[PDB]
Amino acid sequence: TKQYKNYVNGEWKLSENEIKIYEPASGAELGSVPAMSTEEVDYVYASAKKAQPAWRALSYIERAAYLHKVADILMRDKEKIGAILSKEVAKGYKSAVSEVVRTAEIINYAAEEGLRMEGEVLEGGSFEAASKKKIAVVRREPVGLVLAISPFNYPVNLAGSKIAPALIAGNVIAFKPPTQGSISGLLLAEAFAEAGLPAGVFNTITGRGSEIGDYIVEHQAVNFINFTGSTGIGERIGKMAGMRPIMLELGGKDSAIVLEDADLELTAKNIIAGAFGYSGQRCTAVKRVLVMESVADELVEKIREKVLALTIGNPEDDADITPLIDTKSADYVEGLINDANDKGATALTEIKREGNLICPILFDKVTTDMRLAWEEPFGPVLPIIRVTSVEEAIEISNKSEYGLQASIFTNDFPRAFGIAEQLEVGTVHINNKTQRGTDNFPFLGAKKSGAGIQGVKYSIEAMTTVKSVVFDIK
Amino acid sequence: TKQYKNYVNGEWKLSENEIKIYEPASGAELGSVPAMSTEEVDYVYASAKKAQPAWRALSYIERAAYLHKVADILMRDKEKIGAILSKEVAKGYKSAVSEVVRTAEIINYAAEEGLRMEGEVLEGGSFEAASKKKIAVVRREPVGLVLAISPFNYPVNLAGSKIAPALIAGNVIAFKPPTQGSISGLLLAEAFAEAGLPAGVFNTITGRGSEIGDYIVEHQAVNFINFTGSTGIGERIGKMAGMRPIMLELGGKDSAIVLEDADLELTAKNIIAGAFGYSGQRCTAVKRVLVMESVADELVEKIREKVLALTIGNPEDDADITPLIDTKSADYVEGLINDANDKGATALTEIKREGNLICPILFDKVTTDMRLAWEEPFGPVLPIIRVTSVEEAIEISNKSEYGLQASIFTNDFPRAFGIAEQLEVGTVHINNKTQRGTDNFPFLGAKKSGAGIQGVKYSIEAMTTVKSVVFDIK
Amino acid sequence: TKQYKNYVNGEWKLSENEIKIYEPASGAELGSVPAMSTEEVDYVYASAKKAQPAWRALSYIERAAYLHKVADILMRDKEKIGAILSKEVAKGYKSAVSEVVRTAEIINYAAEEGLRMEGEVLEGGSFEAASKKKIAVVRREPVGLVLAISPFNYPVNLAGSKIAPALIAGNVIAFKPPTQGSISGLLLAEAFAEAGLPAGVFNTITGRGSEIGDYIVEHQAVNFINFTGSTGIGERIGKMAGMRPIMLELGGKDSAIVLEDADLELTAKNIIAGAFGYSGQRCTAVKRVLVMESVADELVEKIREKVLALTIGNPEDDADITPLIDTKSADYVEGLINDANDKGATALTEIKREGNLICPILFDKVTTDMRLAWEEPFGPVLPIIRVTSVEEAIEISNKSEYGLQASIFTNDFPRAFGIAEQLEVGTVHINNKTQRGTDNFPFLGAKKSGAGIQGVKYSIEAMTTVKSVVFDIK
Amino acid sequence: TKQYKNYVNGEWKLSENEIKIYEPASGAELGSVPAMSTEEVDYVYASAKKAQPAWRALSYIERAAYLHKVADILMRDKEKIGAILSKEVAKGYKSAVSEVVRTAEIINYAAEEGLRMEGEVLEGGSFEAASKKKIAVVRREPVGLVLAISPFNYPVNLAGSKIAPALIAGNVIAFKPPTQGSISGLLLAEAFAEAGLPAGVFNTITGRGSEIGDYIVEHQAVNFINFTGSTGIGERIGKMAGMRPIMLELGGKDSAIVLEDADLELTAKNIIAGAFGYSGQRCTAVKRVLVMESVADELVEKIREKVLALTIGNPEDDADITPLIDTKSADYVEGLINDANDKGATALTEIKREGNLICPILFDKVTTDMRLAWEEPFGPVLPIIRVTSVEEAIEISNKSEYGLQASIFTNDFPRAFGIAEQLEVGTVHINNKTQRGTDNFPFLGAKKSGAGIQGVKYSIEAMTTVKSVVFDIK
Ligand SMILES: NC(=O)c1ccc[n+]([C@@H]2O[C@H](COP(=O)([O-])OP(=O)(O)OC[C@H]3O[C@@H](n4cnc5c(N)ncnc54)[C@H](OP(=O)(O)O)[C@@H]3O)[C@@H](O)[C@H]2O)c1
Ligand SMILES: NC(=O)c1ccc[n+]([C@@H]2O[C@H](COP(=O)([O-])OP(=O)(O)OC[C@H]3O[C@@H](n4cnc5c(N)ncnc54)[C@H](OP(=O)(O)O)[C@@H]3O)[C@@H](O)[C@H]2O)c1
Ligand SMILES: NC(=O)c1ccc[n+]([C@@H]2O[C@H](COP(=O)([O-])OP(=O)(O)OC[C@H]3O[C@@H](n4cnc5c(N)ncnc54)[C@H](OP(=O)(O)O)[C@@H]3O)[C@@H](O)[C@H]2O)c1
Repeated sequence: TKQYKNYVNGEWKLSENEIKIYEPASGAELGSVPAMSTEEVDYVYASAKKAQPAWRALSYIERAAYLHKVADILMRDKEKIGAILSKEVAKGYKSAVSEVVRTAEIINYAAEEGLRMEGEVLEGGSFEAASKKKIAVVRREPVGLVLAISPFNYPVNLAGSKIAPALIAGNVIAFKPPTQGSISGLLLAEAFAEAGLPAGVFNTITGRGSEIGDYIVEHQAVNFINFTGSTGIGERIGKMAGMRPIMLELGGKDSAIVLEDADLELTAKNIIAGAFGYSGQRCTAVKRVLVMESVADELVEKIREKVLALTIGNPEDDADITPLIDTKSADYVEGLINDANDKGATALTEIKREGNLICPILFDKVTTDMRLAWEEPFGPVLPIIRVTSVEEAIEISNKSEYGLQASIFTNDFPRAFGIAEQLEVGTVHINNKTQRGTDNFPFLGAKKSGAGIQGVKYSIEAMTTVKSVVFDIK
Repeated sequence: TKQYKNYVNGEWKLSENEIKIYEPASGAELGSVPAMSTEEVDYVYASAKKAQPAWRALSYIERAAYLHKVADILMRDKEKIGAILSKEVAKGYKSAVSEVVRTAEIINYAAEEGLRMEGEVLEGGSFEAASKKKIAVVRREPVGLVLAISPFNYPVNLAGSKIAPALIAGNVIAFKPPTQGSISGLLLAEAFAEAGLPAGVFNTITGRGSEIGDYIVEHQAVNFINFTGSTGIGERIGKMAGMRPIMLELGGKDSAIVLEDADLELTAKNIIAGAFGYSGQRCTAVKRVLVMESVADELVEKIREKVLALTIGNPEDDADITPLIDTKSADYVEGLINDANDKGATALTEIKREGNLICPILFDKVTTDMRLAWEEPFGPVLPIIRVTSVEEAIEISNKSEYGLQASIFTNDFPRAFGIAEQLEVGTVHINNKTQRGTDNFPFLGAKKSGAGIQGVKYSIEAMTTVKSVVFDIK
Repeated sequence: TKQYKNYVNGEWKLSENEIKIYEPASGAELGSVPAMSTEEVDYVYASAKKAQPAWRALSYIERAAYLHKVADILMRDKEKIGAILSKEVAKGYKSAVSEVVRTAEIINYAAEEGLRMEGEVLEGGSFEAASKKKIAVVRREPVGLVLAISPFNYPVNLAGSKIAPALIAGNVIAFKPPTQGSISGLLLAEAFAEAGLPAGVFNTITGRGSEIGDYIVEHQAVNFINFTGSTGIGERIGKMAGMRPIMLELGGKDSAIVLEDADLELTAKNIIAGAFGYSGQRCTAVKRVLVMESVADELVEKIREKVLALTIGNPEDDADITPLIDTKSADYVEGLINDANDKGATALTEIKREGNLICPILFDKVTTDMRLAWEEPFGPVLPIIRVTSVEEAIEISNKSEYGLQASIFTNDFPRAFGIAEQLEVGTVHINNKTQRGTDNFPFLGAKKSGAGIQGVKYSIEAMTTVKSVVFDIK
Repeated sequence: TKQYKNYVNGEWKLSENEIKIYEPASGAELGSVPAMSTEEVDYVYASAKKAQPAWRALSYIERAAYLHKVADILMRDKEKIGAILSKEVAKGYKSAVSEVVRTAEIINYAAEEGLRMEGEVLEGGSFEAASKKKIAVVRREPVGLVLAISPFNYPVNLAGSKIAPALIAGNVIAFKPPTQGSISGLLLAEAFAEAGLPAGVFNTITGRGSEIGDYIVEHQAVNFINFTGSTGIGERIGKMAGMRPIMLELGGKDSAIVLEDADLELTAKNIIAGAFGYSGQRCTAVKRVLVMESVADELVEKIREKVLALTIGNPEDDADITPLIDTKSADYVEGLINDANDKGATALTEIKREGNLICPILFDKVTTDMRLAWEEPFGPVLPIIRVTSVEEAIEISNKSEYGLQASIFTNDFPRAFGIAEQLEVGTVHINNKTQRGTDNFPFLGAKKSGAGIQGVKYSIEAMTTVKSVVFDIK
């Protein structure tokens, strides 16, 4: 079998055991990845803590140059990495190549953002005359060893979104990709290896999170945990973190509030784009439409027609709708579809599943009584919930324990801004679908959608600390 | 008995049960405080979540005006509050009045700092040309309901340091003082009552943390936990917080590194000041001296003479050394004193204890083998540890699991700055004893000394979130 | 005669000559103000440069406390100062009292903003690895002696808007009010006297700007010139300043662009409010309406009716329209009214003048061929210019050499934001009349409307410099 | 003759007249540069104003990409450009190549700094409750057409230091190099031509500043003037600028204050380095030593020995001391040398001049009575002025009308910081010679040394304005 290895302390290492990866669309074996032992995890961490001081001792610009090299390498090999990524997570080929490209972009942005974090000089005289000669020189510092964990839908992108901001500031990294997507995670590891960062600065970990995950997170050598994945695991990590700092990017159930003065055609296209992207396997995605009854029939018919225009098929054919990541996922979605249907929702699209490929389905007349109204499906299923007032829309929206983003389709901005203030979310997009879009922008979620604020600059600030040196001037 | 009441939803409330408070120096009953039931805790929280929206709806300036009123009231009644505080925690009278004064100051500072937190407008064109018409309007928002918990040595000051920054930003408060110091905490509550903040915006909780503490922290109505106290409880809270945000100010074992070119007299006075303040019952306090052998004998003799000049007695007499907060504390300190002595340390001061009053004691020749070298005593005991190199001083320093602050006494600044970079602490004071000093300055601890960065501006930033609204310009 | 005196170096001083002030509405003598000699100007300046070092030596908080005292005094005596201000510049009584109140507010805000200006610590390693041990500690510093000059329509408010930001930062002040409004300027001086600022820190100058103005500005002892007044004098000062820093707030001819989807009633009320405030004697005031022909007739009739509802009379009666500041002004306005009329504009309101009181007049069908379309009148005359496209509105708008503010009345925000980007002005108000409104907001003008950016924070930044101290860490 | 051309609106243009350039060391003709007519100046400006809108319409990243191309090209041709620059201004070859390299660096830094300038969102509720629904979205904007003028000692570097920061923000450029150094200025122009920026965005102007200088500055099409050169011309421009914004980098007479606890050897080397660099033809250069009498003899002898180790000769031989830019300059320096000598100063080095090459000379016993103590020579002549107290050193220092930078050599930092506060300069270097060093650091001068604050970030902020859009949220 094609056995991939972990990058540990400047070397590539296999383990006594391996995990075989298959393509979610065909079942074909892709290769295997190591199933690390806790002793091997200990060595990755011991390696990193050892290398940190010297990494931190480099100049900011030297660290940015290393990262620029990594990004340059990713661009060079984007078709290579993209071909395997496409196969490993059953995501269209072109979009797979786009993930790699977006990764290089965030690595290059974090590299230039990080060498520009400034410190402050504060005056004691601002607080008390007696301390007017006392000044504080405050400068940032790395937290130490950061553990980064990416999800299956963006194993590379959502790894680089953590690695670059961490490294530029002087921290060292321990990266653990998702098992289904670990081969791609190791292909990214190759770029860091070629760029030539000092041994121990960047390392990878592989094994089933359901088996060594608690171990790698509870390990006291870990100073910070940056995670992207399910709410349930985030809750776990939040506790396993203790008083240690963390950044969680969890579930989302983004709602699209459509008022009566919205451009329905523009609204229909955005909802379709955000709802069915990557078969609905996106955290920031319109997962429920709360529309005003008076415009609902018209919006729904447009959405209905558009759903029928989506392509369905294999990743290599760049189909809009591809097979879900695994059988358990497709089964879970089916149960949501069933609960809705059996409960009276109106399926405006055919319910059909072949293997783990579920055709896109539009559900009208969904009520707050159906599971599909609240639970994140992570499949191509979109519920339409008709409301009779903006206040109800807000009520139903905020009712969710999720609060990533939201879209408001209307032409009344001052009103749209008033609504946005009440929406318990991180970002509100006016007349656009939701998105992490433009990584210089803050990215955070409310309630059980996460902890911490991301976006390049915020990530950097979050994974650094401060060192205040106070003295008196004579 | 003089029964104090909790301030809940605009009203003062007693509970079926009470807890009687005594003066640590005389044993005299001071009065009693309610022992709230979990049902009463639920009502405090339900009251606050209900009042939050309307409080958040006020203008920043309106909220600052309320807070300026509270501070003004504290200044007016500073002798009143200070007389009881002095008695409740056996701290000198004048210093007790100073705590109240310092509280008013931080309340007034946080009030003016909070109405000056600005948002940002970001450009999509910074990241990608295609999103050049996309801009992000980012504005801050409260986290919701904040639970504040102060320690016994600063029940008022270290409560106000949490309440003001929280309220100015729109958050609502649930304040729980320490049982020994709860009467004073309710005297501060009186100021918020007189200032007239809306019912539910500010409330207090009382009962033994060892009994209802886990309950008030685990309560899902709580959105943020700001705590000041022991490491053990902080660890607890860190876990009980889940993925919820928290700010912990825990233990410290501040070291004073004395190089060979230090002004020994100036060094001796600072160490004495920071080491014996409030009988060593201060978190930011020189708790261990790591001095260069060649200057050790001279520094120790000065410190020895100065220790003998300290006054010992009752809080009402403004004595330097007053009785420790309680019997268990005095006993714990005595064991530290004993371990050191039996192990060979050189007591340069008489070991004497009367009741819970422990005379100040200087220990020379302390080794890393004695408990006193590592454990936070919270008593008037100072260990002197002689080193033979700056590298050893740093080694022994960083060896502690504590990392609040540190002092470096030397006349070589560039070198002092190089050392400060290696010291695993929050703040490094050059030629001054450690201190939270000047609240506009950041205040944080490394390792097990805490989580989060305080100081007025940082507190505010920490207890707020962000709301990003993205739209496109045509 | 009631002879007012200048506050010079802690003392009040008369001059050999005086200038008698009369009430613009009745002609009644108000008192007299000194007509300083250049030698007296030299002493004010010598006094200030002498006092600066010690003022700069105070703590920020000490300087903010002085300013808070001044504001508190202004609030106490607001009816007193307002009664004379109302009489000196023929402005309604209540609005006069409001000027004083607004002054206290900006003095208090600048006081709290100034003790919060922070410095920076920069890394050489951001630019070059070789300089990675080199850090820069950058801290702000006063420019020195600032000369402040207020206009007749806001002699107190627009003096305090310069004095407070200057003083908080450590600068010393030389204040020169307008001759017509100098008595009120000296009443403000009284507040600084009572607050007890050190001798020389704050002083006043009086005499006709047309006679000693060039002298006080060209004086080399002056380090910065902050001026509010006419464009012609601003141009002058710009040149007399040399390479010295200045801040000019000059003329304005604010346009109100009314698109076809505007709420005409809300638009009509805002235009009326901003156009006729203080008889049109305001810099930030809608001075020309560029409306879409299709909605023009309707908007004009509303505006016509509202103009007729305005009150006309004496300041003491709080009339909307009061007598203009002087005869030359009323004559100038009349000529504008005449040029328009003789040229064919449609006067929808009666042309009437009594003394120097000019009734409000609305002119429809104004063309770019009439003086009234371009020249700032500073009288109750409003021209309506009908356009046929948004592009023409922008063309005609930007055609003016003035660029203070602008209002856009429309319900299309993305479009409104696109237009705002093309308008050559400082601030663009959407669905509101123009205004300096909320002093924490930036206030600046484009083209010949000024130099520099104001608003509290910006004023402070503008009247301070930086001191960079660079050293290497070993 | 080799006739260079100006880059105007995407094309290279000669003029009817030309100016022949010769090498200051050999007299050899280097080529010729156009002597533009005012009509040609008008076309350069008309071209730029025409191209600005579309340049401003590009995305920030697109503009940074153009600039990165220019820098990359400069690096590629650094030996080429450096060979001619070395010959045109008689500066060593390797240092000439270093100027080009440093230019690319500042162009690349400004490019990444500029796409990271953020805007702000301000709340009306911070100032008044009534405006709590009113928010201000403040975004930066270019000033328009910027006129950049570099000096002869850094025609390329100090051109790029103005061009890049200007362009990245959306401004267009009109660049005018010094006549002696115009050929090199046009070689830089070639890089902007090859990078392919749109026609009109970047253009050059050539002709004698003494003949067309006033014209190009007074031209109303110019929105901002960024100049580096003599104080006399800066004064001129300051006036010709009117109320228009400008940035002036003028003369300097940097002093090196040497206290009694300084490391004399380290001090001697720095003074030599900063004083004799480029034959003393540097603005930021130790131009006068104010040393404590007790350490003066020792410091002077060290400096004396080192001066004798400096190399003297031709630029191509990379000599330390090369021929001065021109005859008038050498004559001027000679007069300073003469005034000092005839007045009693002690020349510790031989006074010798061949052609325009003046050997380095050290003058001890200089007094405040000699011209050399105050006037900027721009030649290899260093005066030593012995003082008897730190207070006198400060007095004599601040006595100069110059205030660029200063060095303080001492081991007492708190004291050094106190002195730095009193020194009327832009930057104070502790134990290092003065320097513009590390372009991310602020660079400004006090008194007659300039106007405005430079350093990448500050340059960008200085050549941009703000556009505030205010609306209310419903
Ligand atoms: N908000 C955002 O920014 C964001 C972005 C994209 C996706 N997501 C969310 O992610 C979910 C889909 O991703 P997923 O199914 O890959 O998530 P998941 O099941 O929570 O797992 C994601 C990652 O966590 C690991 N993991 C599992 N148990 C762990 C343990 N206790 N300790 C440490 N790590 C552990 C996995 O390793 P294994 O693969 O071996 O189990 C993997 O690296 C959705 O909820 C979606 O909304 C969030
Ligand atoms: N780092 C800093 O900024 C800072 C400042 C000052 C002091 N300190 C630290 O605080 C300690 C001394 O103060 P302390 O003895 O008051 O600390 P503590 O015994 O840890 O208790 C602190 C506070 O926690 C409450 N509490 C106890 N257990 C609880 C639990 N189960 N869950 C939630 N709340 C509970 C207490 O109420 P009850 O009294 O009813 O238990 C009290 O208000 C030292 O370790 C010291 O250095 C830290
Ligand atoms: N942009 C803004 O924020 C702002 C605000 C309000 C008004 N304005 C503008 O100001 C004008 C109306 O105000 P105004 O009549 O007070 O203006 P002005 O006649 O130009 O005078 C302004 C001030 O300058 C003084 N002065 C006259 N000549 C001077 C000189 N050569 N040197 C130094 N000072 C001199 C005056 O004292 P004397 O009384 O002795 O002449 C007065 O204090 C209008 O054009 C208006 O739009 C601008």
